[PDB]
Amino acid sequence: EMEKEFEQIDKSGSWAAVYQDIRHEASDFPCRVAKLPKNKNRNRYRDVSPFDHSRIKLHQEDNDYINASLIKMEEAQRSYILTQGPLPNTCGHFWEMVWEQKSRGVVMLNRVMEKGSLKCAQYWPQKEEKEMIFEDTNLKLTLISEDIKSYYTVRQLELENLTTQETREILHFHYTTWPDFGVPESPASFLNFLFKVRESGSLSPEHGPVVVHCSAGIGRSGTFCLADTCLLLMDKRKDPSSVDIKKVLLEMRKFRMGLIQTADQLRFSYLAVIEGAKFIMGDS
Ligand SMILES: [Mg+2]
Repeated sequence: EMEKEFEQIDKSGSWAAVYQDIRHEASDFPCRVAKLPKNKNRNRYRDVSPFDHSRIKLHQEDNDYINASLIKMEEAQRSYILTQGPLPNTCGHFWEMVWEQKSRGVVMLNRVMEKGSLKCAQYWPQKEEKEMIFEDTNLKLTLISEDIKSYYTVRQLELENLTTQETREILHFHYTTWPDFGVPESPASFLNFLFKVRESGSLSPEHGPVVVHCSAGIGRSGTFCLADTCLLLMDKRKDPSSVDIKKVLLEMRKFRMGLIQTADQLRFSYLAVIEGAKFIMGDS
């Protein structure tokens, strides 16, 4: 059982030790496309790269590279794209990926400025009347509406493929209160955020995989996917205490390196899942 395991690690203060076992056992696959010199400026961080086997490919012919990985959770029937926060020069690639992969939601878990540095380009419009045009990928993006809440903001966006003149509606879920340092004191607002994403239909299989990102696409982004998949497996399985968070994390790390960047984040993910188990083991 998982609450038990949490108690044992916390009383022992051995989160750092558990976290290292995961690092040592984590997969390593080649990242050759990402390290090509032609792609050095498509990567925000030199030590965070997509494996070649799970990388998302753009349908461009000159350069198909974007720092983005497809995570396929086959038992849970969930797929996610994890990516870095766009760079000033990759905003057009980012929306091209969203278009090509038929995604319906974008989950953003960082602020554009954190700790006094820029963690992400401003890649969506801020006013209805000032749309954005990505000339390189021939896409137009318009803010349709914006619902600001205390812990998160939901935006409706219209993405128009200027070449074909087709349009789709994208939902942008922006969690705005992740603290600059550490992790949230309680998982309550995180879980409420996660269930709003679920309720929107963005995680469902009639759509392309949801795009999740922070700054590197591995820390907070990993916490989000890990919690969603764990909670889904608890629904599906005959034995809900047969779900091992550590096993699930290692399976996801076959698809992108480094998911969950700190022992604090690991602790927090346990907390989110354990608390979330209450509201899906039958609390209407
Ligand atoms: Mg206005």
